[PDB]
Amino acid sequence: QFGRDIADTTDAVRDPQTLEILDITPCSFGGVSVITPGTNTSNQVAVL
Amino acid sequence: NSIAIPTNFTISVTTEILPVSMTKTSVDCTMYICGDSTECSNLLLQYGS
Amino acid sequence: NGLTVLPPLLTDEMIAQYTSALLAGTITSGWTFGAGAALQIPFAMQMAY
Ligand SMILES: *[C@@H]1O[C@H](CO)[C@@H](O)[C@H](O)[C@H]1NC(C)=O
Ligand SMILES: *[C@@H]1O[C@H](CO)[C@@H](O)[C@H](O)[C@H]1NC(C)=O
Repeated sequence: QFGRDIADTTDAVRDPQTLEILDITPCSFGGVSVITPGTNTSNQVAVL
Repeated sequence: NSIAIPTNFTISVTTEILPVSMTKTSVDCTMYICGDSTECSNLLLQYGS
Repeated sequence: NGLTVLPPLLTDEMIAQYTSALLAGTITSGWTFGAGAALQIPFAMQMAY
């Protein structure tokens, strides 16, 4: 029925009605950064 | 009164390996401690910096 | 799980452009390229120095 991952967090499930299999992909997608000259020097900034 | 003088040489190449750096890691504390759970983010917020 | 590995500032193709400029100065200049303007000198005539 249930697929648990290496960290013992569920990721693949069996539908309780269609008896099919679904895969779960958590989505937060992190890692932003703010390239900036000195705020004194200017305001223009670039995201990464 | 007895000395020993070399008469023929030998040029040898050695090797030496030195670490210089290591992989630059970075962990997202909130995303790891309790990720994708807004019901835990508030609880962790008060836990300190 | 938020565990990221960033890439180094110096790529593995820029390192090879230093350690091939640290190796064409020793061959053709000797101990001088690291102490001012590099001065050429025949290779044999530097091994003898
Ligand atoms: C469960 O019920 C739904 C709606 O009645 C139906 O479409 C589905 O085929 C049913 N599944 C099973 C395994 O009975
Ligand atoms: C701030 O910027 C102004 C003009 O850009 C400059 O005259 C001043 O020295 C700067 N001061 C600091 C602390 O960066």
